[PDB]
Amino acid sequence: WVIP
Amino acid sequence: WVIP
Amino acid sequence: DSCIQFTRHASDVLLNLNRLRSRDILTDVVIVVSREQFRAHKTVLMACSGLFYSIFTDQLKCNLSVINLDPEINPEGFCILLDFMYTSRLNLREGNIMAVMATAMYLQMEHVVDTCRKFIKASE
Amino acid sequence: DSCIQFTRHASDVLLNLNRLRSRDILTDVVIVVSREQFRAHKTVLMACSGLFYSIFTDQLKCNLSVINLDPEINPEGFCILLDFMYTSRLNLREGNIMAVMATAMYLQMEHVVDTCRKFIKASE
Ligand SMILES: O=C1Cc2cc(Nc3nc(Cl)ncc3F)ccc2N1
Ligand SMILES: O=C1Cc2cc(Nc3nc(Cl)ncc3F)ccc2N1
Ligand SMILES: [Cl-]
Ligand SMILES: [Cl-]
Repeated sequence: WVIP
Repeated sequence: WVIP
Repeated sequence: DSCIQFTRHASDVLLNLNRLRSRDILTDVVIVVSREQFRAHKTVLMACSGLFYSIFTDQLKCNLSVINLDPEINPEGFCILLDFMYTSRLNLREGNIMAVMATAMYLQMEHVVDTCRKFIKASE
Repeated sequence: DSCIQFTRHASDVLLNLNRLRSRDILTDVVIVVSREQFRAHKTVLMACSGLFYSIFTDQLKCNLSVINLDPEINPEGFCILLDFMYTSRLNLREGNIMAVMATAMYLQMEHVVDTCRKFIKASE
């Protein structure tokens, strides 16, 4: 999971 | 396009 | 094999599937979550959820155009997860995390259940 | 928005759609390319090809379960492109590049047409  |  | 691969292909396919959903093109099922209705593509639901994979591989249920979810399921939680299926983006907030996690457990979306568990653990 | 994003989601969705295709699950159209038949999902074909997007958004054609392509289309070229739609990998070889490029022009798959043009230019 990432900060888009 | 890339070499997978 | 000796194939070449287009890096952005899968993301571009998903973006186009979400555009079809927006425009109600070739949607083939309505998911009912108490008083709310959500239109979607059976194939996208099956590709994202162990529950929908089991439902639409069943010889009788594969033919239904309406699926009613358990009344305990929160429509907002379902909406957030449906948006995630079609976009890869999850709108996880302090006010919705418990409903989202419960819905992802029911729908059998293991990666979502994993991030919810981690965000809850961080707050404790 | 304040969303989080699962990097591998789009690739995992596409992998599952290819698994459904393999297992002939919820395929809803047959594409005929002379003597050969290819089963697929209309939504994946529309998401990848400008030609299929135009066909399945047409009020009459959206209801067809069989689509016959132009007799000049090569079945091997079509097969390679169908595999690309479902996997992001293109099996481009000296022996098939002209048929693949001609098929991608017909199907309106601009990124494939682009890589074929570049590989042809490099050989000249
Ligand atoms: O957490 C999850 C997400 C998820 C999706 C699927 N989907 C499919 N699985 C296979 Cl093997 N082939 C085709 C599919 F559409 C099954 C189980 C699970 N569990
Ligand atoms: O080279 C290409 C690939 C391609 C795919 C599509 N697909 C869709 N386009 C839109 Cl805007 N919404 C939904 C779709 F399924 C249209 C044109 C083109 N041209
Ligand atoms: Cl997931
Ligand atoms: Cl393309």
